[PDB]
Amino acid sequence: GPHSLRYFVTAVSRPGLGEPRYMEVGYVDDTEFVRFDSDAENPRYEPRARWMEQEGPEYWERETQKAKGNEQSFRVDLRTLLGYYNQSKGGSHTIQVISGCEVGSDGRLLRGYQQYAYDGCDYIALNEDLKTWTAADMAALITKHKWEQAGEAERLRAYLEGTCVEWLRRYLKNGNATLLRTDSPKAHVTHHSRPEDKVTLRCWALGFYPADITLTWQLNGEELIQDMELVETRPAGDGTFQKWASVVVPLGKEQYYTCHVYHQGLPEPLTLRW
Amino acid sequence: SRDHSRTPM
Amino acid sequence: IQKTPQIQVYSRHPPENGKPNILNCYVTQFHPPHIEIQMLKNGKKIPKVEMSDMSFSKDWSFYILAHTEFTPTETDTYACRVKHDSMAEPKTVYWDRDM
Repeated sequence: GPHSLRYFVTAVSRPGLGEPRYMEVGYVDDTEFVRFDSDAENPRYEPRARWMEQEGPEYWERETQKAKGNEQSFRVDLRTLLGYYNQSKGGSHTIQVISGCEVGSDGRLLRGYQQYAYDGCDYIALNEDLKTWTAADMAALITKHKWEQAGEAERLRAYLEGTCVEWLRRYLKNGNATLLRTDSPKAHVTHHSRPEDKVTLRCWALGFYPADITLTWQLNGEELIQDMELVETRPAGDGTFQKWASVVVPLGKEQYYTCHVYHQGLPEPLTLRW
Repeated sequence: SRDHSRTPM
Repeated sequence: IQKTPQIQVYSRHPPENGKPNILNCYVTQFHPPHIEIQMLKNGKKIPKVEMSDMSFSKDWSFYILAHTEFTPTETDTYACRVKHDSMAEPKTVYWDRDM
């Protein structure tokens, strides 16, 4: 299936409290594997996945230096955006970036992306074509023009089609035991009494990987999508995920409703009842 | 591997 | 942008008093990123708590995971206390092992 290498970057100014907080968290699919935190005791790029032990000391030195360099460019960016937006030096502001690439099952590039945001709102983003930029406002229009004269898009495209793709292939390889595994979910339903002869039925799915899963509650063959309560799939602390979906049904009518769990680790979908 | 030497904003 | 965090507390496996486990406090959909998260055992702060799985959603709001290993007992209560500018006072979400 497709695989992705994604980096979530954040720069937060802390007026009066010193230098801005700078962080980089990397992901291969749904697995955190590297991280840099400027507030760290000793700021260095560090492994977050066991399989990263295969990288030599030279890897960590290069990435750490890059991060420090990226930290500096973003300190300036924070100052700049204050000018663009005509804001005061005393406020805290944030810059967020999503950078990455995805490959098919055969390892070829499916797509690349890079998006920036200021204070929680879109700023500038590379277009699908990997050649043009799209600004969200006039301030971003200034950055767009600067980037066009500098040749940023050509430079970034080189990274997304080359480095990004090549290193993604390598990570998947060194960590295939982890990244290419499939933990099948384990499901179960719980019952909860409610006022007015009603009950809350909750269907749980635990310990699965990849994160992609489908939980549905049914009645008379039809899936009760509109009548479902549901949480976003969540990391459970050990590299696996969990999720639940609930439906409030009439007391004494519970047995009709069934829970269906769809996941790649289930050749045939799970079907449960309370 | 991360991107570097990016044009400032 | 200012968004109030959604706090979810849950364990890795169904609890069994005596069996080791992992307790999680997933704080999601918040902005700005400044936030203080504490996990508490019997009203007291747990020391060895790891923060991981940080990411943003499509709308740019933050997601962070706090987790620690623990072994459930029928008399121990666990909670997650979060503080963020969008709230008047710290919010404490308790672990409901019957959920």
